[PDB]
Order: sequence, then C-alpha cells, then structure tokens
Amino acid sequence: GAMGSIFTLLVEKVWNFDDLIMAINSKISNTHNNNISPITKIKYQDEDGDFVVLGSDEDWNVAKEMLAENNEKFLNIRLY
Repeated sequence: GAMGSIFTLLVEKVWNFDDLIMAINSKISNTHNNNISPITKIKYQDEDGDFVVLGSDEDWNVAKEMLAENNEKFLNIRLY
C-alpha cells in the first residue's frame, strides 16, 4: 500500500479490539476467491491531527472514550 488509504467506519461503545478487527478484516479481506491476506496491526487518527499506533483493547477503550468525549463515533485507519 504505497498509495495510502483510510477506513472511517462506525463503531459502538461495546466493540472490542476483536470486533474492531472484524470490521476492518471484512473491508480488507472478506471475499473468498483464491488467496487472502488479513491484518491486525493498524493505525488510527488520534485527537492530535495525526495517526498513531494502537496497541489493542487498551488503546481501543481509550480511543473510544476520546471519540465520545464530544460526539464522534467514526474511527479512521491507515495502511502503512
């Protein structure tokens, strides 16, 4: 991915890092044709105008509280 793409979806206040990876995995590799290549480690647009490195359920529960800290529910993603 030398072009650079984003993934802004709608997450809930219950979605775990697992459920999160499912959404992405469904938008990155959900079709069964021949061979697929899923992912796990991804980046997200933090509240500082710059993508950061998300750990797991930890940075997920934190990043979540940051979204609802105002009125945001969508989460951005990167493909490094």
